[PDB]
Amino acid sequence: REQGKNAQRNNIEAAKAIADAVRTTLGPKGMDKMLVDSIGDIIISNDGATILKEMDVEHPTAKMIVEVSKAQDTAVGDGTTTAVVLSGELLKQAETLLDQGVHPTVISNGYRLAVNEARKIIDEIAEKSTDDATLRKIALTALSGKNTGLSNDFLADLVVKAVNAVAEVRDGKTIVDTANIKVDKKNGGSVNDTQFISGIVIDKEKVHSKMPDVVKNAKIALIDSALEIKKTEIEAKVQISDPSKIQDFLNQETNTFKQMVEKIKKSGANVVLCQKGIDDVAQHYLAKEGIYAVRRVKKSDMEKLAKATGAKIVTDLDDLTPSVLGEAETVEERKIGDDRMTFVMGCKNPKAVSILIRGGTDHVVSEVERALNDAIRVVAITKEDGKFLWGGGAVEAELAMRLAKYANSVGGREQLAIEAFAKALEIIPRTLAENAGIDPINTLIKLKADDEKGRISVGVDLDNNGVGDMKAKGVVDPLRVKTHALESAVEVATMILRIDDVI
Amino acid sequence: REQGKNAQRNNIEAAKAIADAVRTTLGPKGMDKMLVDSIGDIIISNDGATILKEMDVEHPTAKMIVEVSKAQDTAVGDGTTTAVVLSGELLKQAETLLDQGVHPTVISNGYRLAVNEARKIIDEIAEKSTDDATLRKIALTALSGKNTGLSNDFLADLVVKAVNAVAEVRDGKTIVDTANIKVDKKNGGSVNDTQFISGIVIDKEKVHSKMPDVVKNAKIALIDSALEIKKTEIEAKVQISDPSKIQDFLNQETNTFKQMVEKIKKSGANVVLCQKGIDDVAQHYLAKEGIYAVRRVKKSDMEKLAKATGAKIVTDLDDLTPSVLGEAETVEERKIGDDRMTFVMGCKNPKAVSILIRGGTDHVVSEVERALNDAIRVVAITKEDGKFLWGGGAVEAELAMRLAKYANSVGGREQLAIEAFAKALEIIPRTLAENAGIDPINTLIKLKADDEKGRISVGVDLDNNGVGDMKAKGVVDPLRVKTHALESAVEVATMILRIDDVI
Amino acid sequence: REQGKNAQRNNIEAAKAIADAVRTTLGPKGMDKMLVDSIGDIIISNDGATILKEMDVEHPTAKMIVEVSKAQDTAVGDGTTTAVVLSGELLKQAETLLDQGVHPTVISNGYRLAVNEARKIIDEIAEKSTDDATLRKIALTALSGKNTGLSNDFLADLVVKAVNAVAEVRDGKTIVDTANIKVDKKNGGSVNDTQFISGIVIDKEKVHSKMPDVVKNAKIALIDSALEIKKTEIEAKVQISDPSKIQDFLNQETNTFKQMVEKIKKSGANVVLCQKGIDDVAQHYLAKEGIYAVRRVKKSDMEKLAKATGAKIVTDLDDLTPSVLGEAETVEERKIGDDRMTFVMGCKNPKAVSILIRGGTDHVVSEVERALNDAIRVVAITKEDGKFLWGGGAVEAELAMRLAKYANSVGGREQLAIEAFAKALEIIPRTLAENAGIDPINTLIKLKADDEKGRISVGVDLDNNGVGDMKAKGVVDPLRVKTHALESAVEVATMILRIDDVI
Amino acid sequence: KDAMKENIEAAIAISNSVRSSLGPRGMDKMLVDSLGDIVITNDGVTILKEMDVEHPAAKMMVEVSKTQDSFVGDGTTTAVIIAGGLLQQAQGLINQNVHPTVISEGYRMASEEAKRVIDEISTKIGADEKALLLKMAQTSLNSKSASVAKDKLAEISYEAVKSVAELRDGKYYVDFDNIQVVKKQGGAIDDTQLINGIIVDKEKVHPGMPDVVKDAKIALLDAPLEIKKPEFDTNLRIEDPSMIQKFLAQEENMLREMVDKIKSVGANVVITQKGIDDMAQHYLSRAGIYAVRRVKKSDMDKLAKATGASIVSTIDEISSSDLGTAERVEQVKVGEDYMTFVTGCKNPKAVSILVRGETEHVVDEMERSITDSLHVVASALEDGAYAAGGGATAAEIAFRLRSYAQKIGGRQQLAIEKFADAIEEIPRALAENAGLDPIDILLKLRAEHAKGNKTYGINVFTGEIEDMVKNGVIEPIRVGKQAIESATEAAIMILRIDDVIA
Repeated sequence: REQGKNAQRNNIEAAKAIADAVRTTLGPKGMDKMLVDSIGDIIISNDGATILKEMDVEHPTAKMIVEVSKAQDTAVGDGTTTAVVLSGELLKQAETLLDQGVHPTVISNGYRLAVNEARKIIDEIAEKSTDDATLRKIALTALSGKNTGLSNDFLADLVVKAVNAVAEVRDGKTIVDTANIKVDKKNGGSVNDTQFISGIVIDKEKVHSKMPDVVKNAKIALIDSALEIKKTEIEAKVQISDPSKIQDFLNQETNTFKQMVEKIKKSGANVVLCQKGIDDVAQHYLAKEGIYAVRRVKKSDMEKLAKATGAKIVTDLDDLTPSVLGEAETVEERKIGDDRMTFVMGCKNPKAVSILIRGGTDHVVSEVERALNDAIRVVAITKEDGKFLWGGGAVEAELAMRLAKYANSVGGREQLAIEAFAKALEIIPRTLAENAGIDPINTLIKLKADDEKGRISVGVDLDNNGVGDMKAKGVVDPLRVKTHALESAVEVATMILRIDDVI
Repeated sequence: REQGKNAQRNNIEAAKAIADAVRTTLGPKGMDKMLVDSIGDIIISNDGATILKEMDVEHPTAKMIVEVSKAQDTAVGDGTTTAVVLSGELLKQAETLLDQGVHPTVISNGYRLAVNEARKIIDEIAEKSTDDATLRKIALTALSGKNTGLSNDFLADLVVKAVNAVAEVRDGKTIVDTANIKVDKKNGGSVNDTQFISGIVIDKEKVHSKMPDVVKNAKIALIDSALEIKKTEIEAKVQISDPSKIQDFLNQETNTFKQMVEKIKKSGANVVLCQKGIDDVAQHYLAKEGIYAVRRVKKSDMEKLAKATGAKIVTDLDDLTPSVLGEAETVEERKIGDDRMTFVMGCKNPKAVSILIRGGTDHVVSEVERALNDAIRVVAITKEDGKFLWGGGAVEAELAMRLAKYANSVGGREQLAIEAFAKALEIIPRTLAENAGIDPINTLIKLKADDEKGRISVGVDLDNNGVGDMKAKGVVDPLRVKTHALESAVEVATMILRIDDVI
Repeated sequence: REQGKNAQRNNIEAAKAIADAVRTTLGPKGMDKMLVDSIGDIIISNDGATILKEMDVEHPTAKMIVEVSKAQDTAVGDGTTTAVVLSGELLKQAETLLDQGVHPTVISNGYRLAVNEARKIIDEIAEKSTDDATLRKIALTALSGKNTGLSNDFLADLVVKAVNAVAEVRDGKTIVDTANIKVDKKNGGSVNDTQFISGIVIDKEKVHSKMPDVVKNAKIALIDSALEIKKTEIEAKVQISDPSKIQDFLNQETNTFKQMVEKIKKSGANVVLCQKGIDDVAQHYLAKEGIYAVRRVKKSDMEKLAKATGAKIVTDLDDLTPSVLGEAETVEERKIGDDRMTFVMGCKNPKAVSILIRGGTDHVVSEVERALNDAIRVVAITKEDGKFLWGGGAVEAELAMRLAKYANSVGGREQLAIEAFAKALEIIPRTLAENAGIDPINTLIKLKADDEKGRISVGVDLDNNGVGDMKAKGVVDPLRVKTHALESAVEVATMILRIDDVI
Repeated sequence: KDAMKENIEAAIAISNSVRSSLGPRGMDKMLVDSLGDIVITNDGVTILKEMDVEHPAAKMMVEVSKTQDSFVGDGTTTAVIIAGGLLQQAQGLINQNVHPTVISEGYRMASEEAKRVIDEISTKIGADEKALLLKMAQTSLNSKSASVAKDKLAEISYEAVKSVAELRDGKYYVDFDNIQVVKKQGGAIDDTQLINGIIVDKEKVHPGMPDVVKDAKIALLDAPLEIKKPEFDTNLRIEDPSMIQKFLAQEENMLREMVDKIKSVGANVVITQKGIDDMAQHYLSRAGIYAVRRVKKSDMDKLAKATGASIVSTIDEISSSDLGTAERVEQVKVGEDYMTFVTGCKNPKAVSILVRGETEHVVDEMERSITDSLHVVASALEDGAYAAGGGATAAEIAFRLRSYAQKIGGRQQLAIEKFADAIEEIPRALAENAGLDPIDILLKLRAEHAKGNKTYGINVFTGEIEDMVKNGVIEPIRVGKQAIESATEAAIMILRIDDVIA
């Protein structure tokens, strides 16, 4: 247990420590962290949410900052590192005020005033556009400091392409369910080998060799149960008194499997995707009848496939009518890398696509997938909101300048807290300077001037070695992620700032 | 882990150590080693393969030399000790070259050049002969440094006799399956008591006292299954509601055993050798019917007996027709030592014989058997190849002289390696000198002169105390064993010489 | 305690280990060893005698090889490393013969035959010359693999110059007492700052400031005793009953010191070099009288100065007559580096010179001095003998070729030992190859050819990268050091080879 | 700063534990595990998979450097050597404050340009097919302990691949399920042979089965030959002593029937992955059927391809369409052991290599070596081109990167020049290994390539820079592209990591 000053200085110190752990992942020039456990093992990522979710944080106050990795609205791209780094700075800047004699609650009030204002300023300054070109700029920016190679423009295009494929319009507004975009990976090298498929890709091979390699004009049956011998619930025991019965019993089984397959054939299905197992005898007769079957299909895939093909997931084969069958032009098995995967294409519903990522190393295809997923999210959000913000610390610099003025229009104590919040925002542009290896102090000096001359879009430029126009370089941040990164930071900093005793 | 020089000097040292462990077993004046474990216990042998297979070698490099005990083509007689001792010398002689600055690979190339040449020279100098007299000289030589007593000439004769009995001619060539020669032992003393039987000897007594002690003109049934009550695979439970049924059930069993025996009698079999057990009631009725039965017969014996008698091993008694029965003039039980063994003689196939070794001590009958088995192998090989070589280090001395010259016809570095290989060969004649207790250095000096004067057959003679003509003394080595002992040594020395790091 | 084989293989292994410790110091491309203790500390040298004398050898057999560092006739220059490396090789080559069955005594006899022959061959092939030019080539060669910088030719010249200055002719022969060459060092940087002084340099300042900085036409008094108040042997106690006596007693002391100085002045001495201390009052009156005095002079210097100036070392001042005074044109004090040293020049005897070495680092001036001292020795020896040998392994190569032939003219066993001794000699040319980084095996091949074509002077040449004429490159070895390096090696190898049991 | 200093050193350590095994003067490694298992090899893929690496950087170096995409020749050893070089050079550049991101861009670019130089300087295999491929297979065997018999083994490697290679679009496709490699000790390395057929290291299941069957109709099963027990709980209820007989009869009859079905369809041989009941063994024997059991799945797949059989799991539903074909199946004794040789298969593009060695650990390395040769010649045949070995092609790439660096000037340029120095790790390793002078060979090597000698390399035997193709030391174009591909990815991965946390 710790009380008062000792409790607070300690909590702040903890918050700062965890922020430092992710700090260097910020931006185009972000570094990676290698996280190693005991059994599973090594994870190498630049993703802040991944790093924090995996980290073995001990301290309670640090366990609280780490919780930002789970706020779905913030934990996408650099949102996580931005929220954590900012909480750290908000707590650090507070320490000074606590030292002067300012009460933790007025500091909390200042931050609330500041963040509410900032949330207003950014909706004011938010740039509108649903331009596919801007979408591409969102993705390019999202893929910036990752180990993806040079294929970024190629990836960015895939993203926009996938997003625009499943994006739909409800009452006047564009809604994009990312769950309709199936992303999967396979170790084959190249990356440029990533494919965009108009259908659902399934990491599953056909159960039996004699089954067709490709089915055209497919009537697809999605099945919930196992195509195996089922025993009754109330215990059952078979008693044979006639030696002749043994064969008959052995045959009822065969005939049971024969009927299963008859039911399936009767519905017109020519493809059977089973969520469970399929007995070898059933596989025998399915192949005999020419039906293409896959077994032990993931529920997630079962659901996406029902979505894409219009098929109803059926459990009782007796309810396997032609009404519950899905449709697709082609169901084909084809070898990808070293595996054989099933491709369901030309589905009844066009709003379903897949991205088969390639890249070799394994530990790269994973982050690349990790990357493509964030990219898909950010591009999806923007597609919806239609608004974005300038990157490279441009937003923070504007905010820092405005709040510095808004502080003056506020009363004594709160004013101090609001000037502290304004300083805290500079931790972002400074972090990008430091990471790129440029002089932090002078970049800030320049950045401040330009945004004050009205150059809203001037962020930190690695190239120009200092500040530069993000409008030209195309570095754009989605809005939603910004506002939530600020809000998360404030809510969490306040929670921690208010504690005066840890027992 | 060890790298470079340390790794190599160490590996060589290890190889030399294990060679030393078998060294003194070489030749007519070889010593024995007593190997003691924990439970089973003591083993006393002169056989190098046995010693190494049993040895508790720790070092990896030594575990590699020991692998020569398993190369079936080398591990017969002194082949094992020759290969191991030579590897040790090849590695030892190499160490000098490594010291001078010669690369392990050119040393390996030299040895390859040397061994390929040597393999040629010995086929050139190999002496042809399928003369039974030479066969006898092969065996006498093979039995030389073993604790067999003075009975060697008697044993040697048994060997040739057995070999010539099963030896057969395929397309122009003599093939001898040693598996047709059944060697067994029994502790009764004497050794001269070893018998040569024209039939298969089986260490098994007749199952029942009332069964005949001897059967003449035997129609032999070989049976795979147990002559016992068999339960169904699918569980079965008997339910008796009538007190009267209990007897009936108890009788079905008896009648079941009665039928078993009826089937056997119906085929005309009058002897039954079962690989498994025979119920007491079955033994009752077999004895009642006058059939001689043996049970729990080894599969190895089952197979040899099917081979010798022409009987088909049957599992389902219903397929016990007169067509699957084997034949033999006599099946008699007779007491050997303290046991009662079954003798199947005058088999349909003459190419099957047995050697019942006697000798008392137990620990002697074992090595004697160990001896007779090698002897049988060497005599068998020669019977086939028709060629042999002079013993007592005569071959090595010739080789050492020739390769010493062939070296000159080769380039610098390799030449060094080939002169090293030539020196290594002298380790054999020297080992025989040392073991006999004579001066190594002078025997070599003399040996070299005589082989250089063209006396190819001069080896080390204990009697003449120095060198002498092996042609006269009759010491002969089979060819195959020589070439493989050289080849094994070279392949293994190269494997080890190439390692520069052990992790 | 160890007996037989174990004792011998072990002893040989030990000898080889210590040889390896100095091996790399051989030649122009020799490396240094850093020897570190507990208190005094670090020593960095290329000198083999120094390295071995300092080494902490544990093993007895190794303590025996190390004894060669004390054989004054061998331990000069590379003589030590040559003797040690050769003993190691002689013992190594022996191990092979012991393995074959050769008795340690015939091996010892072979080596004796071999070395006696070699000692003859080198006196036969020894090149005569007392040419100052050759002397310079001896020094240049002696200074080869040391950290002396590029100043070698400058140093070599100093050496010859010093040597020729003290070299004297007795009955027809040139004798050079190196003890007449005073070598000293002072940390001032440069090396080219080393001076050649025609007189004795003394690391001692004049005892009193008021004493002259320079004395011309000096009559030098060398004094054994302290110029201090001496108490009687039989205890003495002074008893004062008159207060007036105290002054008188205090004055007798002053007057005692006054007389000491009077005696000195009376002899005509104007310089006083005292081996002991000088009281402050005596210093007072010496300075008053204008006599230049130095105190606590080393006995070694006292002796060299008596030698150079003709002064008789006197203990009782009453025997300080003008007859015992030495002479020198100038006695001057002058600052060298940070110290003030006394220079006694133009001594009565010209056969005395000094070399004041400079070089900075301290740890360099020490080896440089270590170097100059060996160089002085080798140049001195040659000056006397008038004969030398070609360097770079040329001598060993000739010897190895001849003894290889002389072996044939010898009986069996000994012949083997003599061929072993011939191989051992090649360890020198090979060591130079290895150190220079060139291929050992091919250099030897080339070296052998050329010496066999009669090119006696062909040694290992770093430049020509392989072999080359030492006659042209000027690499010459003194004779005496060669013969003793061979002899030491043989005597020590025999001592060790003869041990069969260490208790 | 430090996390990097440490990661890089862990990585380079792996690079050096493999360096001395590269080339004709390369050495092997003995790897002993905790369970005491020993593996002595030259194969860089086995060495890496074997060594117990603890450091996470080392584990990654091993994983990424593995050239996983293909294990042709010494791609992995070459990759690893270059990764260590690239990393060691990056250390320096970082000491000068060059941001790891510049370095990674530079490496990525130089990597691309290097693949280009290879395609460019490569050489298509022409009417010289046989002679080229042989020279390729020998170069490979030259690094191994198999060199000892490189000419004979090279011929075997050529004959085998050529036999199973399909010349499709005027192009070649080689399916390795047509090449059965089996090892058996107790014979010299020279006794290694190529058998036209599929050898299976197994013997007939019952002593009474035939040793040979001419014109075999092979049944390939994937199910065991035993009684089938119902899925629902089952119990025989015996109330009449007489039924006991009728029941056991029904069981034996079920097995007798299974055999009748297989035999009714013409089957002559029965090869199963699973087991065969003792009574079934009796019946097959009695029907004169040669049966082998518990066969390796991989062996099953190869038998299906060569005989054209289909692996059946439902004996009941077996048919003649399912049967495979071969002119003869026979049990032959190979040394100590008994094997089954299925010869004269329906599919004649089916071959086997019986690898011999006297000792177990010798025969193991021979198979490793031969499997390398097969992949070398096969990938050369498939790619259609080859590049010169001996460090020639690396010295060239190095030469051509130093130019390109000056074109792509700036900080990227430093990374690109460093990438060139790293590629030179190959000629250095080769020189060092053969006992030549690295710094000396390197200078001459640069000279020849500057003066346009593209194919000039290190002849480790003569120790002279010569024409590598003339001398025959050549490798598939694929080995170099993958090695530089794997090498740069492994180095970029470590270069981007600035912290290691649990």
